[PDB]
Formats: sequence, C-alpha cells, structure tokens
Amino acid sequence: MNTVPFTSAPIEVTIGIDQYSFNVKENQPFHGIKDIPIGHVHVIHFQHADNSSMRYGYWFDCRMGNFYIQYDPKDGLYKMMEERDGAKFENIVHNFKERQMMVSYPKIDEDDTWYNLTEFVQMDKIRKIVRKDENQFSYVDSSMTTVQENELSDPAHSLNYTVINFKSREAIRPGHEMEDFLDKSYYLNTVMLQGIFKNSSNYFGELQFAFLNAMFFGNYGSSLQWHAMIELICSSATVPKHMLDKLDEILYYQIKTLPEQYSDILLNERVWNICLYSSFQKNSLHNTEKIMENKYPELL
Amino acid sequence: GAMNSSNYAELFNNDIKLFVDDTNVYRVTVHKTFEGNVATKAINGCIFTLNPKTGHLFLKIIHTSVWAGQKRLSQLAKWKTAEEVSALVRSLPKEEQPKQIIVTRKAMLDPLEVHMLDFPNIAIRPTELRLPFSAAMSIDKLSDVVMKATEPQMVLFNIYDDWLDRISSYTAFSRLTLLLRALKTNEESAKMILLSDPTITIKSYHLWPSFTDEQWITIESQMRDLILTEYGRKYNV
Repeated sequence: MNTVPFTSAPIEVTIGIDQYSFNVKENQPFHGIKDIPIGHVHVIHFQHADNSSMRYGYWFDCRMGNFYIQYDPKDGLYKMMEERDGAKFENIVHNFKERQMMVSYPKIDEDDTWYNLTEFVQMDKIRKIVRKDENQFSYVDSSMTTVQENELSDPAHSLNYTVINFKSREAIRPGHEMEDFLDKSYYLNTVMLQGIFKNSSNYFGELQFAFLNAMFFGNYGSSLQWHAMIELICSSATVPKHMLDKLDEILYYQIKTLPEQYSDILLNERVWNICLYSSFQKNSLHNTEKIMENKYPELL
Repeated sequence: GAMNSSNYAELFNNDIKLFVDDTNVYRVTVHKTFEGNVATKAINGCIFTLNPKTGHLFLKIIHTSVWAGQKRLSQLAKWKTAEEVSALVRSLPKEEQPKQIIVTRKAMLDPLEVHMLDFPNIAIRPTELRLPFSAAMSIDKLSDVVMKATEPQMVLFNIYDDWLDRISSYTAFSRLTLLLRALKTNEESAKMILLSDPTITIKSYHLWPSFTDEQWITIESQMRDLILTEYGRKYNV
C-alpha cells in the first residue's frame, strides 16, 4: 500500500481521493493519505472552502514514483510534486504514520467500485491527453478545454481527447454518406478502433477517463467526450460482442457512482434516450438500462 | 442560421444561393391489393432547386427506378436529394457554385450537410418561411416532363419566364410564391384564372402566360381573392 504525504494544510479544503472525500480545516494537522491500493491509477482532488470555483486534481500511479502534496501560497493551490530521494520520502512518511496524522484510503474489501471505474485507464495514456512531460502525474481542473472545444485557447493547458465528429470527412466515406451517417460501424471499427486506439481497451480507457474528469472536476469538455464515445458505439450496427458486454458493465458503474444530485448537468438526455431506446444497441445494455430507469427515470 | 421574414431581402442580393425543396422527390399512389391489403406504387418525382435571384430552376427528375429494391424510401429520398444537389454543385464552375443552400424542410439539413462536407464554405440553412414549392407539380410543363421521363434527367427552366426584363427579383419571387400558394390551395380555380382568356397564351419557351403588366395586376388580385376565399372555407372565418 502507498502513501501521498502532505507537507501541511494551510487552507480549508475538501480533499478527494478517488471516490472518497474528507473536509480539512485551515492549519488542521493533516499530513496526507496512506493505504492507497497499488495497481490502479488514482486521482487526488481539491475544492477550496473559500472558493468552490476551481475543482482541480492530480492523476497519479504510485508505481511511477514517490508523490507528495505541498500548498503553494503564491499560485494558491495544493501542488503534486515528486520526491526523487527515496530514503528522505520513506523517512517523512514513517514519521507522519507513527504520529497518525494521515487518513487511510478507506477501501471496503467487497468493493470493486474503483477497479470497475478505472479498469482500462492507463497512466501512460493519461499523460498523452494531458501533456506536461516533466511530471509523471497529470493536473486537471474544472475549466480546462478540450482540443475539439478549442477548434470551434491555450494549447499547453488542453485536454487532448481523440476528436470525434459525426459530420466530418473522418467519420464519412465519400460515396457512403447515408450508410456511414446512419450506421457509424466504419468510423467505430476502422477509423477509431483499428486506426487510432488500436484496440477496445484503449478506447474504453479514454471513455472512463473522460467520465471521471466530468464527475470529479465537472469538466464540461470531458462530459462531451464521454457522451460522444458512448454515442459512437450505440450508433454502430456492428460492434464486437465482447465490447458491448464490457460497455454495459463500464456504464453501469459510472451511473451507479454518479452523485444522484448531478444527473441534471452530467447526463445528456438526447444521447442516453437514443442509446437506450432508439440506437442499434438499444437492447445490448441491460444493466445500464435497468440502473438508469431505476435511478434517473426523469431524464428518460 | 434560419431564413425568415426579417432577413427576406437577402434572397435578392448578389451572393449565389439555391432553395432546395424535396417534397416531390418521393411520390406514391396508395392502392388496395387483391387480398385487400394496402400497397404504394411510386411515380416519377423531382428535386426543385431554385436560384431565387435569377429564376434558374435545376429540375432533377427522380425516375421510379432509383427506388427499386430500396427500403425506408421517405428516408432514402432525403439522402438521394442531398446526393443530387451535391453532384449539381460539383458540376457547376466555382464562380457559379452557391454560397448558401436553403432547404425548405429541416429534415434535409443533415443529409445535405453530410453530402456537402467537401464544401465547408457553403452554408446550409433552414427557413421559417412556409414556401409553396410543393405546388411545382401544378405547373403543367414541369409535371409533363417529370411524368414522361423514362430515366434520370436534369431539365433547366427559368421559373420567372422573361419577367426580370420588366420587374426585380423581389417582385418576381413574390409573384411566383403567390401563384404557387394559389395552385396549392385550389389548383382548379388557380388554373381557371390563368387560362380564362384564350387570347393570352404560354410561349413554347415559357411556363406561365404572356400577361401585360396590367393583366398581371388583375391575375395577382384574382389569386389573392382565391387564397382568402379558400381560407374562409378551411376555417369558416
């Protein structure tokens, strides 16, 4: 089990670790988070008590180095940083643990929620969507725009999601206009799966990452990407059986995990209704349809 | 965005534009089969593509053969329309290509947008206007060439005959919409009004009778009366 120590907590903040969150008071003697399961990506995220504007956070994988949080009173945020000195780090952690100034990643043993939300999410792939190659962790916040949102303003601070556009030359073969627009199988299977993602795992990883960025930072562009990637599969008549079964599981856990009170802003009426009721795959998402109908019958 | 009452004059500026009406593309008669079930028999259709400034009509005849062994024909008709409009733009020299295409029905936007991806500078626009271009098959010479077609065929017309020699586009288009509105509301009465005087003929190269300026005023009045009469029958007001 791994640890993300905090130098301090000089400002009152709600801290998130994956799906868990903790209120920390101004100058409360908090020195970070222990017992973080090895083997998954994690995100540690923040919302200042004094300004709920700017949710922001760090995607990290504890196998890729020793990471700590330190408040920067100049830039006014909790920053992730890498400690290159292994023995200094182990020594810092051992002190804070002995003094029990660290919260425990509170994983229930029966609970596969985080695995199910991050099954295909790969830290080396996150670093290609969020480009800052001098760090092994990735910063995301509420206001970051996607490459696609910028096409229609600072490229350094962009989410480089794969551009999906149903009315693009990329999506539509010359001479197969009606066929490719009404059945997006070509676009899903040849352009996206064989061409760009190479396999269904990479496609699901970006889908899952887009969802998590939407849910944890309320990132609007991530929400658009998550819906687009769902809509491209549901609007394809020909999808491998394994992808359909996996999609149903992926979406089930996303709808299960969503705050009940955020359905109104995070869920797109048109996409869900189309995907569950009209699309080629309207019958292939049993789990997802059951949880959506029972949890958000208003949206439908 | 959408073409309405407020931005109406734009139709007569010097930016090439075309209206596309797909109403008469897929045409059927519904009939009873021997077993007493219902079946459709398709007849020839047309795409109505009109330059409202010049009166140039690109009448693409849709031969019933295009439907043979096809499913979801009302849907296919919108895509075949978009395919034919795209092929027409591609066939025009660059300086003749429209800068805008206005579709009379919103269901044409996506089919036309997808067929025109090669033309990102051609704006595809809906309209709030209820244009009577559906009545184009009430003009005898247009109906005649469509029903007689034995294969796909493009026929070029000027829907304003020689009117632009005497009046502006704006006025020509208002005359055309009043004629088509009348033909759409009461075809019989409308046609009776146009041919009531045997002395006024239709030139071989024209669609409409050769009315003097004063006879057009009288015709235009009779068409407005027909439209209000028929309105006070529909609604009993």
